[PDB]
Amino acid sequence: NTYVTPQAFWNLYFDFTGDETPGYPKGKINISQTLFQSEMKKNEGQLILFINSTLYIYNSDRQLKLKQLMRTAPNSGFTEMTAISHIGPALMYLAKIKENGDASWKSQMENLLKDIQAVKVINAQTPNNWLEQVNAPAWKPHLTTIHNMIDYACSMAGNYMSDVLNEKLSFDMASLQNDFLNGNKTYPIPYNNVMIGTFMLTALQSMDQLHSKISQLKIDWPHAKVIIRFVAGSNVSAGVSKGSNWLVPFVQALSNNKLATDRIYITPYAAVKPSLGAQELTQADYNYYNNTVWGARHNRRIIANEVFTNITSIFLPDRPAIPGDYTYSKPPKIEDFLMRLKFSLAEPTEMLSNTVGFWMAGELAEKNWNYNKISIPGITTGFPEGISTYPNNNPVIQR
Amino acid sequence: NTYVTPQAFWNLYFDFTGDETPGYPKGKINISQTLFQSEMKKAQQNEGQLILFINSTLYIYNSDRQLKLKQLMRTAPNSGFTEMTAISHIGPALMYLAKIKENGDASWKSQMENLLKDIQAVKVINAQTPNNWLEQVNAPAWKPHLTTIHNMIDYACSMAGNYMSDVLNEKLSFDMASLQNDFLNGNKTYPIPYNNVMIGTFMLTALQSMDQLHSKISQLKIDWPHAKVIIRFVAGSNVSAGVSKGSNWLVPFVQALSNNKLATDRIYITPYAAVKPSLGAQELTQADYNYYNNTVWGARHNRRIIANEVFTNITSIFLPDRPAIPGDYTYSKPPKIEDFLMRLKFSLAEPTEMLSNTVGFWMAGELAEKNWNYNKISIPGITTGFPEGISTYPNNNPVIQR
Ligand SMILES: [Cl-]
Ligand SMILES: [Cl-]
Ligand SMILES: [Cl-]
Repeated sequence: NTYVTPQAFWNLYFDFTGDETPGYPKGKINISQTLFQSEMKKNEGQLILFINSTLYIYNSDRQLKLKQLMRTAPNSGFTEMTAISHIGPALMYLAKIKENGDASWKSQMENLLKDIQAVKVINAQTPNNWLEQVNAPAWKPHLTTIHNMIDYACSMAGNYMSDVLNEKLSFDMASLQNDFLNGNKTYPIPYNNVMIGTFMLTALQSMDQLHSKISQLKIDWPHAKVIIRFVAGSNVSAGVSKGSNWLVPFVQALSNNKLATDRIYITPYAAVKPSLGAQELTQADYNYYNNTVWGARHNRRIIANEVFTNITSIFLPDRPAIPGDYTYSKPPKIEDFLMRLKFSLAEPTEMLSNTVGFWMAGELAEKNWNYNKISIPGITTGFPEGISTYPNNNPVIQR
Repeated sequence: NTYVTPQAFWNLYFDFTGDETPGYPKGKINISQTLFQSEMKKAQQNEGQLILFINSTLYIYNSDRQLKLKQLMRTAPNSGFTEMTAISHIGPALMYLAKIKENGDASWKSQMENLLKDIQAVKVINAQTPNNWLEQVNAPAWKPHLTTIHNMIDYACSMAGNYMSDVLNEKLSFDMASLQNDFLNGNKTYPIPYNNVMIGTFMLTALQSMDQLHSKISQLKIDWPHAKVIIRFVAGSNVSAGVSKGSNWLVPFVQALSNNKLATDRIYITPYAAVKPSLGAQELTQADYNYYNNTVWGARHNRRIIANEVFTNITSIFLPDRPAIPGDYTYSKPPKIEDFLMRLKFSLAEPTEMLSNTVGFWMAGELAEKNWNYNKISIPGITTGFPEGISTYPNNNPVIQR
């Protein structure tokens, strides 16, 4: 076919849109561009940008106020906390490896037990205990509990693995759940509680570090502009909707609910501009995020509602309240977070941090970031009836 | 701080995960890797076609990394897209001009003068005979309604043109409210609302785009139960839309193509997937193929399998899809034009939505019901939805008086 679109059609097309497309006529200012420039002419806020793994905060004068990496610090206690948490999933994986008839489960569990014994010893080191050296102010009220818990965890998991390898217990998905994950006569606090406790401390550390930094900027929250284009490493399908990104309730918490949720836009296809991260954003890069990205989403919402008043408005629901959410259950159950962990792993839309992210953001908001008043499931709450905290003197690992 | 994580903790950490992370000890086989290895003796394989909606184009690649199909789902050159979208966009353009005026920017007058000039040029080119653009464009799905389509663009130009003329000649007021009452809802001279032109034009755009793909994909041998669908589709500058299945009509459209033989869990919306260099080439590089097939598609699918097969002691959660709303095929068996207007308002206000969601969900369902036979389908804003007393768009429409 030799058919060619008449020029009159392109001229009319380019009158409203196409300004970012190659082929757009050089020199033209279309109706969309006029709109995002008219808004500027006739108290402008901060630009909060979660782009990839970094946070960027820029003021009205295009000056950098904060550049923070969302990546976990080497002195945060993340690796330490996560290593203990992962003992549950590791044992689950080993039960599956056994079911598939792969004998490597025995050698992997032997090494896992050996490495847990080395952790028990290092955790018991005094003075200059690793826990006293970690940068986590929010944990300070519970340092003794955190110590006893890692000790309890190593003792429980170690002696459980020992019993499996010495054939005192059976090994399968069912046995693992009843003999270890749910607890036993010697170790009555379920390992399920240790998994949730450790995750919770990791969420609390991450959120406390961010609140400490963002608080010192004295942001005028009612006028803030929030852009979320956050990528969780290789999870290219997660946190692209507000119900599946705990950064949304977390930012609300930071603002003390003074920032309207409609001022928060998840823009996964927004460009990563060249001057992003510089002390000064270029006017072109600033106008891009402020007007082209944030402004366009905000203006469309206003124009549609102000012009189409004769057309009935549709409202779609948010995702339902599910286990792990702050409001779902009070007090929360440990099983609630286990359910959320499974859901977060299976669902492409979810991040593993959603397991506790939504809960901890709500708790910190409710308790106004006061460490002495917050409850931490798996650390301060969720103990079996009759138990108040993790025991101090725990049996040695018998190999 | 001089703090160093104790080695015992790293050793324990690396026993289960970290195999993809830099810093992972050379030679180690962790528990995740053993599970992966053991499951392979018994996960995701190499067979099945890669169906990739990346930016504006659909790419289909076979197991042998060979290109089977490359089609633009929007902005296809000389396809009726630009022509039809240009007319659809007159409504939003005028809405934007009303806001520019409210903000006290006088540039609305010069932008409207030019908009009116360009609508007059389109009216004339649309009236050309013989060799009318509509008779030349490869749009076989439109063939049953060519006369109606012609009269509608003529009507649209005449209505919008004379409306803008009246505003600039101060015969009418111009604001959000006035625009709705005097133009979008219709007027004494032009009784068919411009709202109907917006639905009609959007409908034809959806129909053309979906028909062109069906014609191309039909000629291919696709093993739908084993297909691997990746959606990283971007509706131009709308950087926040179609990032969830309920806000992307490509999801039901692909289900329709598969004749519901493709499982919805095999469809992943991956907005952060990279646009690889050999994408669009006759042959995808082994690195680029392994990226989309294993790094992108495979990992999402493997995590469903790991959760269900390994976390069997944890109760599963089910979340329903979004409810049916006006503009969905499943919503109203005979659809009302009011439904599409409601969906147009919703699509334009909500950052999660694309304007193509106004009709996309409906047209995918209608086409599927009639087994893609466009001679059997009804088209709201073209064949139906006219004000009481009107059957179609008028033929002789007043000239644009500047
Ligand atoms: Cl980054
Ligand atoms: Cl539908
Ligand atoms: Cl009708």
